[PDB]
Amino acid sequence: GLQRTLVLIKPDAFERSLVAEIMGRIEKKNFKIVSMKFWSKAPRNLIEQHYKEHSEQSYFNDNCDFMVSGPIISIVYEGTDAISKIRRLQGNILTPGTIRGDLANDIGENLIHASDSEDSAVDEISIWFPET
Amino acid sequence: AGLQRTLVLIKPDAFERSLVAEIMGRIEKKNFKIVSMKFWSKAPRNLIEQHYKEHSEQSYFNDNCDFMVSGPIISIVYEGTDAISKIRRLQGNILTPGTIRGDLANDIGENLIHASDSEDSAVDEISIWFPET
Amino acid sequence: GLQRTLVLIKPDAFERSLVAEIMGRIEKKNFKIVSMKFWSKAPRNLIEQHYKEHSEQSYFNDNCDFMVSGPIISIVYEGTDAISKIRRLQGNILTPGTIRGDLANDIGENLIHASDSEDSAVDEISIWFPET
Amino acid sequence: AGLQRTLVLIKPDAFERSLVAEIMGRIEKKNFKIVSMKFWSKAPRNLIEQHYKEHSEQSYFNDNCDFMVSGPIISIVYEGTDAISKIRRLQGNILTPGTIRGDLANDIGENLIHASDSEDSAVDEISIWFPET
Amino acid sequence: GLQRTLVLIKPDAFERSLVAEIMGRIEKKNFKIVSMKFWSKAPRNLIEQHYKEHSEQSYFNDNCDFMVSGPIISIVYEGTDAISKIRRLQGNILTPGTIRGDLANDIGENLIHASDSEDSAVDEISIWFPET
Amino acid sequence: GLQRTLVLIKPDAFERSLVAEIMGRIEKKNFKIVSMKFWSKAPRNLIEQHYKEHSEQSYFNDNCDFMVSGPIISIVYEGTDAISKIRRLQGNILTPGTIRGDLANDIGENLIHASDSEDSAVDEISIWFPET
Ligand SMILES: Cc1cn([C@H]2C[C@H](O)[C@@H](COP(=O)(O)OP(=O)(O)O)O2)c(=O)[nH]c1=O
Ligand SMILES: Cc1cn([C@H]2C[C@H](O)[C@@H](COP(=O)(O)OP(=O)(O)O)O2)c(=O)[nH]c1=O
Ligand SMILES: Cc1cn([C@H]2C[C@H](O)[C@@H](COP(=O)(O)OP(=O)(O)O)O2)c(=O)[nH]c1=O
Ligand SMILES: Cc1cn([C@H]2C[C@H](O)[C@@H](COP(=O)(O)OP(=O)(O)O)O2)c(=O)[nH]c1=O
Ligand SMILES: Cc1cn([C@H]2C[C@H](O)[C@@H](COP(=O)(O)OP(=O)(O)O)O2)c(=O)[nH]c1=O
Ligand SMILES: Cc1cn([C@H]2C[C@H](O)[C@@H](COP(=O)(O)OP(=O)(O)O)O2)c(=O)[nH]c1=O
Ligand SMILES: [Mg+2]
Ligand SMILES: [Mg+2]
Ligand SMILES: [Mg+2]
Ligand SMILES: [Mg+2]
Ligand SMILES: [Mg+2]
Ligand SMILES: [Mg+2]
Repeated sequence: GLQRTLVLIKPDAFERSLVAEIMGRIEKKNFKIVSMKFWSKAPRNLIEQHYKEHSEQSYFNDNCDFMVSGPIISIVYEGTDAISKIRRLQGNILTPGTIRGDLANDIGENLIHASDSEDSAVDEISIWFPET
Repeated sequence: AGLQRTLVLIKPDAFERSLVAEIMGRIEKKNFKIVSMKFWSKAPRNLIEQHYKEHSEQSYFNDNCDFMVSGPIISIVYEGTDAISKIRRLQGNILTPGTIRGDLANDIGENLIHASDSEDSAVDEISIWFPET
Repeated sequence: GLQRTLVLIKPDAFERSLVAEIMGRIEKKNFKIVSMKFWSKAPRNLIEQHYKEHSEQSYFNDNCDFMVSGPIISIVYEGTDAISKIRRLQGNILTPGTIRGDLANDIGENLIHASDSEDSAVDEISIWFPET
Repeated sequence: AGLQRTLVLIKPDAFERSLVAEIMGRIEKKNFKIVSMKFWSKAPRNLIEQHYKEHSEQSYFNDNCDFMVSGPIISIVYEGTDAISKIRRLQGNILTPGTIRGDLANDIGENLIHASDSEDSAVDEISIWFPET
Repeated sequence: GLQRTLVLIKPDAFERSLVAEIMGRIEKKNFKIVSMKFWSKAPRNLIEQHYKEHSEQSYFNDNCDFMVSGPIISIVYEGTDAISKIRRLQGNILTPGTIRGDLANDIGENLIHASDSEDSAVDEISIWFPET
Repeated sequence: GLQRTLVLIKPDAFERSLVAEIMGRIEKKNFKIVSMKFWSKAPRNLIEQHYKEHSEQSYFNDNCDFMVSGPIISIVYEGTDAISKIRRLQGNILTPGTIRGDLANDIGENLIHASDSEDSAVDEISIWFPET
């Protein structure tokens, strides 16, 4: 049955004009935009919240700084097994066929974020879309 | 210099046929930047009727509004050199291959996309869709 | 309202692996396959009939020979204004954006045929699809 | 040498979503040749039930046949080095990006495409769809 | 008849990762690569030569600076009607379907140069590949 | 860290018009072209060198003949983790998502060579671009 998951199109996707490329990959796998906001600049604490479970990490600040270094889009996708399948679609820069595997080559600038659990999903959605 | 802003509507037939990223991608490939964007799961029939005010006396006016509310739409303010005209050309018409409608659309009504056609209608449409100015 | 038109994917489309490329262009413009046959080799008189209005032309024989020099696909597409709009989609090798304009560069090997009138349409369909 | 032939079905969800050329194109890009092709506007429920005989005792068997008759299908015999296995991998599954199903499908039932999985089921399926042998 | 033409993939193509995209359009139109040269920065002399006609124009200096502001690729293409077809393929920033039509939006940063005439083709080929 | 790697676009890429397609995949993964050479026919010496490890293998002669049976392009790519990422991008004819995975189907005619190691990368770059 349906799930929703949260996707962030990161600022590097704007710098490299891969926004539509990334969104189309999730679009062609038959997922739907239930919700979506463009942020010319995401307010920092939104980003910090979104990555709060990373607050103790070596990279936490640099990543938030990067995540704030350009536009981003937050999308709520709905579809069967959305969370897992979009996560897979995201992939990683070592796995060709996925978004990062095909278009990304950095440990921070990797184009996209996607929720990895029902709970991070539910959580991340409330962050970028509080009004529900 | 020539930096304009124009209003694009991704129409509901775009979503129905999963052509949304395809349409935006053509605009993205031509080097235009999203300045603002709003996803509407269903647009208020009010905003549609405003957007299309100049057509209020046309035979197609209500069928079209019906359609513009049949599904999601995305309103996008695009910015870049000579944006209005260039994006208007990118929209094209169902008769000219090479354009969005030319390649992708085949109806007088369900034509995937709207683009402002003048500095005047742009400023105004940007107004209708993003009241925050 | 609907029209049907007849499309031939020519043998050069098989040699150059542009079959799906061509069919997708007509597919993305929202036309439907109502009918379709693959011919590993089209019988010559089918080809000759199809081009019968060209029988007096300088190129008539060479073209039939070429049209017989590989597989072809005959498709009946249905859609609003099918005949005219697919014709346009076909285009010519001087008009970028069209099939020939983007992928073809010869006066004979031009990838695709599409009916240019309601009558040639009706006719060409009966040829490649007699069983109706 | 390794020249095999395999049977591909473009399923009806492919037509519904206008992904037919996309699917065939992936097979075309990998250098496989169409040996035969049949457009069915609606497949005889008989041929579907034969094609899926090995599944006759499965919970999904009838839902699936219902679906395989819900729209057009195209049956294609593809030929090329190591075709069965290679095209089977090209089909993949809805879990593996990079493949047809991986990139394009998201259902246990509506998965765009069928490919033979063995020399045995190939010869047989080629038989079911092209009796002319 | 069969001609050869000179294409320059300009540095914005590299900036925007459009090199393959550009070459791909010419490739798919069935034009062959006859020779080619990667230039991480083109000798300013060469650009000045290449754009000699333009030495009196306002945009001349600006253009040279840009033509040298990043890598370029110089390609010699061969094929039927190559000069004018590849010119058409190049197009302009107003009309979609073309390289510039689809991908460019500047009067100066326009991705690709293609010779526009029999003479200029000879001239330009000699500049970039003086070995013929 | 940042490496350089040697890619060869093999003659079947040219036969099948896949050059841009291949380069495009590497381009979109964000790898830069550091230098490049078009070869209408590669000197057989060069191929023999390039495939030196393989001098004892059954397929060695067959391969040399093919590697010389049409044009090739030799490219030096630079980028983070370039050798192994571009190797992954090259892939194999079994697993889709890769260049070979999506576009190739022969044990010998497989479109692209990419260096597989730090050493072979140095070696191969020296063969094709001995000027460094
Ligand atoms: C591990 C890591 C992550 N990041 C950034 C990019 C990651 O997408 C994000 C969270 O890291 P992580 O959860 O490891 O990646 P993923 O998004 O695949 O779950 O933080 C860095 O900037 N540097 C790093 O070293
Ligand atoms: C002319 C026409 C327009 N429409 C709708 C679709 C158009 O996008 C919208 C405005 O019409 P118009 O200004 O003619 O189209 P464009 O979007 O090219 O400016 O009205 C119809 O539904 N039926 C019609 O006959
Ligand atoms: C004019 C011409 C056509 N042909 C072939 C290719 C054409 O598609 C077909 C019919 O010619 P024509 O009707 O002129 O082209 P179209 O298909 O655009 O109507 O015959 C040649 O082989 N040589 C020629 O000189
Ligand atoms: C397992 C399964 C299959 N099917 C349908 C879709 C499959 O293409 C077909 C055969 O099943 P299966 O052999 O599992 O799939 P594949 O096509 O990968 O061999 O049956 C369902 O409708 N529901 C199901 O739960
Ligand atoms: C007209 C013009 C050209 N240019 C640059 C871009 C052009 O590709 C180049 C030569 O001009 P031109 O020959 O007009 O361009 P093309 O014939 O390639 O369309 O100089 C400018 O930078 N500014 C200008 O105003
Ligand atoms: C194994 C093998 C390789 N080759 C060719 C294709 C290979 O790209 C090349 C070198 O073999 P190999 O190093 O196995 O290929 P790669 O490491 O690039 O996958 O020789 C054959 O022609 N026949 C064969 O049986
Ligand atoms: Mg994580
Ligand atoms: Mg208007
Ligand atoms: Mg004609
Ligand atoms: Mg099975
Ligand atoms: Mg000029
Ligand atoms: Mg090796």
